[PDB]
Amino acid sequence: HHMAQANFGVVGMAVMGKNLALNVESRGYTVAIYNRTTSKTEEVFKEHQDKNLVFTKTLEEFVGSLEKPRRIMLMVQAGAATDATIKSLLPLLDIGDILIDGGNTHFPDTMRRNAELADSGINFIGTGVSGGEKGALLGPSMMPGGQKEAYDLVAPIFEQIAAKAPQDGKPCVAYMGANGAGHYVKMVHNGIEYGDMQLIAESYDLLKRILGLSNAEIQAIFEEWNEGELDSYLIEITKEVLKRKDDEGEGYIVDKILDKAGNKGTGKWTSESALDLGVPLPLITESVFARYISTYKDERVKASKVLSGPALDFSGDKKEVIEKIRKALYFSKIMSYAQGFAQLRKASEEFDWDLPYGTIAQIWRAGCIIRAEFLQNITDAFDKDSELENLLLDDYFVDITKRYQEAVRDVVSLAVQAGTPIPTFTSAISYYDSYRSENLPANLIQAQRDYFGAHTYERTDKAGIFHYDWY
Amino acid sequence: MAQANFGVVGMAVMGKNLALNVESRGYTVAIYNRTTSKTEEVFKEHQDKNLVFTKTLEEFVGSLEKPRRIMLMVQAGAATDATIKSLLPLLDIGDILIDGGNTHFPDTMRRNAELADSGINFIGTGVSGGEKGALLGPSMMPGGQKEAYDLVAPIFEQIAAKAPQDGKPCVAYMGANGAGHYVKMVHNGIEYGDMQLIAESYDLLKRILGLSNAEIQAIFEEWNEGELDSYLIEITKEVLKRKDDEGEGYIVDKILDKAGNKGTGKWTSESALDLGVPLPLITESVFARYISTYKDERVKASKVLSGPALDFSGDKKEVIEKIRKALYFSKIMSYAQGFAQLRKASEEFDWDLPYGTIAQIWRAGCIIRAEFLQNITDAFDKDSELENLLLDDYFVDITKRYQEAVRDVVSLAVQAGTPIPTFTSAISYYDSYRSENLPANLIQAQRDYFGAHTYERTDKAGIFHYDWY
Ligand SMILES: Nc1ncnc2c1ncn2[C@@H]1O[C@@H](COP(=O)(O)OP(=O)(O)O)[C@@H](O)[C@H]1OP(=O)(O)O
Ligand SMILES: Nc1ncnc2c1ncn2[C@@H]1O[C@@H](COP(=O)(O)OP(=O)(O)O)[C@@H](O)[C@H]1OP(=O)(O)O
Ligand SMILES: O=C(NO)[C@H](O)[C@H](O)COP(=O)(O)O
Ligand SMILES: [Cl-]
Ligand SMILES: [Cl-]
Repeated sequence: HHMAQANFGVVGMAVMGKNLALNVESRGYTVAIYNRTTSKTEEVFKEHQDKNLVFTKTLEEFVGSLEKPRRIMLMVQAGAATDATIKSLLPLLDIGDILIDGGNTHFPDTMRRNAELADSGINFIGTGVSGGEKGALLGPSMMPGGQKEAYDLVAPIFEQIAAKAPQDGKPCVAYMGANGAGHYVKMVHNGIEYGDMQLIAESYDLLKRILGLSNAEIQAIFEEWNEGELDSYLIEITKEVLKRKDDEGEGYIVDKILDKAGNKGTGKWTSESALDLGVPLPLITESVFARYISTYKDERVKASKVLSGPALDFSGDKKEVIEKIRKALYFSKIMSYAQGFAQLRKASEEFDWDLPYGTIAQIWRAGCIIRAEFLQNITDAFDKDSELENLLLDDYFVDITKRYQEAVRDVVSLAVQAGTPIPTFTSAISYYDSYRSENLPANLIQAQRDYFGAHTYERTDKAGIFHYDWY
Repeated sequence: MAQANFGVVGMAVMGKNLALNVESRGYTVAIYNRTTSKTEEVFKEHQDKNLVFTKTLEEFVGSLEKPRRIMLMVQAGAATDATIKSLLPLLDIGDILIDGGNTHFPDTMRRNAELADSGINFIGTGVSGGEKGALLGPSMMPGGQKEAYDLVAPIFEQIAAKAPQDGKPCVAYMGANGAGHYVKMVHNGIEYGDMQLIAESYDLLKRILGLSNAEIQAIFEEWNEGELDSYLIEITKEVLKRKDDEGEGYIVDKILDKAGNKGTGKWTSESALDLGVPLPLITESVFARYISTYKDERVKASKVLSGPALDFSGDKKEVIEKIRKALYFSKIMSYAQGFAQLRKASEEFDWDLPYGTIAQIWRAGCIIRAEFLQNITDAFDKDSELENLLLDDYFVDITKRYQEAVRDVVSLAVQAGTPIPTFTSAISYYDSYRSENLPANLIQAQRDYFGAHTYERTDKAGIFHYDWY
């Protein structure tokens, strides 16, 4: 009927896949659409009659409608549903065809699928897609990994549909590396997001609890902060939510939202990889635990009634302290990214990916929630030295930490004395102080392990493995 | 050769000592190790003991009286898997196989399911107390079929540490399948946490107060006489006495600050992430080990990154006491988190874990033996459904009285530039746990704004989405 007339195909007609299909079509392509439940495909086709969408009813029809080598983007429920969909497509495909997974997929699944399909001559591109539903329609940030030669055939469409960085128009997409490299980078993006949200939450909490600032006052502070080096979309969202009235009562909606952070699911993934890899990732991990502890609302309400803490009234200079919190925020953000890019470095070694670090920062500049102006300084760092082990060692970040650390320390002293919980700010300064310590007290830990366990140790003065007679 | 009442596989530090423990209780004990020369050493070094030297697995199995009791003390993972695989076909119905290693609990759960109808009794057990614990009396944490447990309970009780308080064996039934190995993992998590807190205390005493090893040795010694009375504090004051065996000065000073790990602390944090359990202190202590392995980077970074170069000008005695208070307070935070994890794991895997009993069997033969373990048991006696140790009267009191000193230690350390990831994590956890309201409301607003994720409200039931545009 429409045999081999479609340039590209999308499976999954929920909002994400639907929007991606419309995005690709709008760039001047005929797009085959498919969904397990046909009514949803029918609904998309009917409402977008003037677009070059090919309505297909079966997988056989879907596959038949596509030019070879076929380019097929899966936008289906992660896990079992993606494997079931892959399994359904496989008999119908030809050698050289290209499957693309745009779901929020756990990278080992992508690595497994990629290896299995390669045995059948089928290319597999696991792609991180950021920006949510609006990003899918208008321009996502994208992180593809898979066979390079297959990806080069997909790249022009991705570069067309991708978000364009507002500073230079560069598309927010690039090849990440083989197999699961793309979904790995997307995972780290999502960990980083968790960290950035907790850091802002701590800033808001300090302003509210210690300085006694109103929602309107706090809105104005974030606005002003966003005009400087902190310039980021999450801070923009923050000052936007602080404006809003409760839709079901007096005051502000933000004050009526129950303090139980959402979901579980996929947010732990970055932390779990860091643990597997021997990578220090304390900031993002504190952010995950901060969400978990918020879900323990009932216990916290009970605990608030029995446990004691300070009842301090702040008497210092508000303006001075606001600026100090601004410094602590940016410093702590720098700690989290340094840790996150160090994790990417280790993962790259472990999986042999040659991850393009500076480019990663470039493609995060638009079409994702963590977009922020300082991503440029991360790119400059890796432009200067692509083998940079850690961002903290780059001149630009060295200067910031030198000048900003004093403020962080003060902020930590103030918040801790006042009793306001700051797990990520405290973790930030602890990482800074650990990373720059030539000697850490892990010599004592090693002595203890050798004492009870005979685990042996290394010495400071000569090569070799040693065991002490403690008895 | 069916002379032997009990068999041990794995003749390294733990298995050798366990074998000798069992033999001392008036048994003849079969010994096996994959490298035969190791078995030969302990056989030769202990000819007065009733040990049976065996060189092959068929001989090992043959030397045991039926129903056979075989305990494995082998390297976790593939080593243990291959040993059990080689061993199973040699075994008879009614035989008992015990995995005493630090096996990742899911492996044990799988093993238990696979062996459920083989006629071979399987027990996965945690063993604590280190090399001397294995010899003189370990804490044991067995899981599996209750019927299987009952078969080994008598001999487990004989070899187990006995609590000094009441003489009770430091072994009890943990629960089905992998429960015992799960409890041991959490035990090690807590252990990592306390070891990092101790290292931070030592770092503060040495770097801020400028104290010598003898001075710090004496401090920990005095601390161990009070409520800080524990195995880890005891062995710290022992370690700090020792002189270098290959040169001048203290051995502790000649040990490279690169902490090793064999997976259990990592596995604890992984499980906490999986279960939705906030476990910041133990997890921070794992990352603290990780960052110590980045020695070359830290050496480079120390020459480039700047920080405070301040000189403590205050009263040393007062600050030492504040560190003591803070160390005890933070030790409590570590256990409270470990037990919160155990509660969530018990519910997830339907283990009905005996929290109070767990604290009891940790009273001896145990790396994490602490003075407040009885108060942990008292807390669970009072409320079997106790959600968190911090809600118990005994712990309410300590935190009330000690929280001020913690804030002072954190502030002093942070201004000085001395890294305290677990001390800061401890006060953060305390301040978060007691906050009726956290700033997660702002996070929920951001998520609804960007991704329509929805929220709950403070003032009414149901789920809501705001029209942000
Ligand atoms: N088991 C399965 N096999 C094949 N496709 C499946 C599937 N489970 C879910 N999907 C597809 O994947 C879904 C989208 O993934 P999702 O679960 O992330 O969506 P949403 O975010 O809207 O809940 C739907 O497109 C679904 O097809 P239907 O519209 O027919 O439900
Ligand atoms: N890959 C493997 N397969 C079978 N057994 C193994 C093994 N790796 C280790 N083991 C056994 O399990 C080990 C348990 O000790 P260990 O490895 O934790 O400490 P140590 O380094 O002191 O031997 C040893 O008993 C070992 O037997 P060998 O003496 O022959 O090494
Ligand atoms: O379980 C033990 N002792 O309690 C073992 O010594 C274990 O190896 C200690 O943990 P680690 O080696 O990961 O530090
Ligand atoms: Cl590939
Ligand atoms: Cl995003």
